Amino acid sequence: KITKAMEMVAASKMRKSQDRMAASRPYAETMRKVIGHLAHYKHPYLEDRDVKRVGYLVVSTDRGLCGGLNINLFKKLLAEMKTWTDKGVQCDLAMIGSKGVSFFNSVGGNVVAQVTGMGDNPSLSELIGPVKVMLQAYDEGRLDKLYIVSNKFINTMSQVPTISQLLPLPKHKSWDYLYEPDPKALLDTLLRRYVESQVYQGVVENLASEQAARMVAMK
Amino acid sequence: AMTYHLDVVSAEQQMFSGLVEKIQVTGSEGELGIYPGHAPLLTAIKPGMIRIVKQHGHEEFIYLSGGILEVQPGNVTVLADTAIRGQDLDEARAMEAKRKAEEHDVDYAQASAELAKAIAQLRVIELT
Repeated sequence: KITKAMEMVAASKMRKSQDRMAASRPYAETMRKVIGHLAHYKHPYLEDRDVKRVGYLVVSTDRGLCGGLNINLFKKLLAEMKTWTDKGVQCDLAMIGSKGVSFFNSVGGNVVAQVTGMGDNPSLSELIGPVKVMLQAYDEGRLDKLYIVSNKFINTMSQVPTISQLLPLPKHKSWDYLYEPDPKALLDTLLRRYVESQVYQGVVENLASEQAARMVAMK
Repeated sequence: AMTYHLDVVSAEQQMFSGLVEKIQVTGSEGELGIYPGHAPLLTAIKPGMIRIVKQHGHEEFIYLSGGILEVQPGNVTVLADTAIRGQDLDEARAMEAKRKAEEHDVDYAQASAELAKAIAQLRVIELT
């Protein structure tokens, strides 16, 4: 009766996180297709260049009692950072979530920006700033890669630590758009919105992972 | 003619989906009245209300913080911002993210040790 209650409370939160995940897809997928249309002057985000410094948007939870959700992700990220720094490539970190902020303040790491305390209610608006710092550094030649580090949600018992490349970006219609003002300006904005979107999706998925992990820890 | 499918969505949610006779929205270069058959178009819109004349004449208004309007054969999609976007506003948000991190390289060996320890403690919890 108490474990059943425990499960009802968790299921209610999980359904909320699952709805957020699902509600976030249309915007990202439509954007990706429009970008495809326009990408087909090459925008910096669409081409590889010599890699001198790399950037990571890291998603950690704000709360404990989630088993090794953060631990396993941090482990995977440190392994990758070292292979870069071993080669003389500097790493900048944009930290999302309290646990991540405390872990890196402790072990060192260049945290150039952060946002914590979103909990069960993350939002795009709270991610604009953190993301902006990294996009600008890329625009300025200060980053040559930008990755998202987070947990992919599978099911209430399976989550996968993941590092994906956001920058640079990873048959055709017979018609073309009338572009107001022009395609260049538009493409630049869509690419920024798309990356922001992917970071948001990474965050909500991590949260879905967190809640699942916590119910398991609550056991 | 008569109607086309409209989707209004933000990065966070699905705001509207359904057949409409037309929409009215303020574009970056001017007012826009999109009817069925309008040619393909891609433009930013300004913060403000979007007026939607749904199928069967029913009018509906939705306030948008701004975003992108995409018109293609058949479907029209408003990709709305969840907050008013702009260089200064975005930058203001970036400053805060930076200041928060500046309020307070990388010892890989210590990091591993700390994680190994944390893992150990979980194992104890597991074994109760």
